[PDB]
Amino acid sequence: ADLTASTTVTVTVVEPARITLTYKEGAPITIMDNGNIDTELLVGTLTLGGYKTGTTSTSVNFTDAAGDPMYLTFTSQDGNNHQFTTKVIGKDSRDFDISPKVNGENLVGDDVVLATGSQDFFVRSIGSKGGKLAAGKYTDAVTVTVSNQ
Amino acid sequence: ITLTYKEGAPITIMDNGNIDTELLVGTLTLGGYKTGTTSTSVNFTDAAGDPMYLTFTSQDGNNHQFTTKVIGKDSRDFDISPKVNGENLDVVLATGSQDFFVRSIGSKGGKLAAGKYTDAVTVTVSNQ
Amino acid sequence: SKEYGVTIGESRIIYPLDAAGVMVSVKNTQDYPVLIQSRIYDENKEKPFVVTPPLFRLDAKQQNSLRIAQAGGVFPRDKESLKWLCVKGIPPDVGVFVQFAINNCIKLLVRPNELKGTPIQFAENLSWKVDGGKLIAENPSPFYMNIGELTFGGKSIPSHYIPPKSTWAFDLARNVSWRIINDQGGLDRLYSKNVT
Repeated sequence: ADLTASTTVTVTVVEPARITLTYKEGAPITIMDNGNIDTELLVGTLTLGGYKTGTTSTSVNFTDAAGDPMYLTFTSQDGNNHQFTTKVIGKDSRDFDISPKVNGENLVGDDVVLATGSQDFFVRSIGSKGGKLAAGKYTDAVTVTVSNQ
Repeated sequence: ITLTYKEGAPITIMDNGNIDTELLVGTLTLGGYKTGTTSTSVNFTDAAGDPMYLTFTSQDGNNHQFTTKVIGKDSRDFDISPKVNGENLDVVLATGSQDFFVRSIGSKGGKLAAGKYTDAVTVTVSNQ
Repeated sequence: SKEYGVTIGESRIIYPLDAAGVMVSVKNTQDYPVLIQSRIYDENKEKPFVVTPPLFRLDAKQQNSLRIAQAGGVFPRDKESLKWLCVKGIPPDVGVFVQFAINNCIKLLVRPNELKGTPIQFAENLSWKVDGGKLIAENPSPFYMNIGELTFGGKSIPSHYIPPKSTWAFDLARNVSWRIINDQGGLDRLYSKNVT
């Protein structure tokens, strides 16, 4: 004889929150003959990955110790406090300028959905309000916060 | 004949939308059979009816599915492979009742969406 | 090139109001060791729940877990409350040197046991209207409706959650299409309605 029983089996399948970041250095920065650094130099290329499709540009915030809204600040290591600022910008699908928050504010463009898979951002030079940048090593320690949907 | 189920750890979707193989999805406990019942008299079936595999489906209307296999262990830790939808891939069951692990194989097609997946499972025990 | 990564084992935490605690796994996906620093913020991301350990070393390729524990606190029982769990992975001529750290934040959704069912049961209940030059979602459910996909007139709108019993205004057509994110981090089924 055949006997039978039956059960309903339920399984929980979860999506983790994976976030990756690749930084590719740009060319070294050369000081012009008047003592300025050029503007719009590609300082470096950031690639944000891991995130779920639907992640937006306002849910990404690059912050640093100087805390200047819209700008990352690089500072000399020689104790003289020479600083220049940089912006973080990228391109959307229609090839328009976008930006993530930088210290809590967007510099350019409308809130957008990030490209599927990964999104390239470019660190670009603005300049210094001081001027007269000495030759040397300039540093920033940058936190990238992604608030997952 | 009795059949209960205890859930294992949740399944984590991998970066490629698939799942890893051989994960312990959970444990089926089969009880009540006759002295000397072997694994070839046990047949686990479900609506998909895929030989050797139990098939799990999402509840989101998109019909994501993954397959699993059903494997128990005897007293020497050798595999016990009961029929699943009529097929394997012969061992005497433990007295009283016998655990069978549900083990992951993989998605059936395309990336899985996180959520709850179900399968309505039936066991038929023969030669009783 | 420099590589960074932090993986949390889930993408939101459903915290049952008054439960002792929940575990969540943290993974260092990199070739180097890191300090993992975990913090909880209020719904406004201003700096009740305790994370243990608040700071600890995680070796290369290694995985560990945090305990998130409610100690005290009073929350509404007619609706979910929202916090955020942030997991930061702390790594060890004009020349530029920039070091980065990933701060991976997920929703911590405080859920009264008094609430019946889950968001996917109520996801179709959103209504929409245009007012003040904005697309406005109304959420009559007690659950955060975490939109993961939003389309208006065939154009993509960047998502945001809709708080319980409340509204959200999106910047900028009759048809609105949306999907919420379910408790497990998956994109749920598509719903549509015209604006009122």
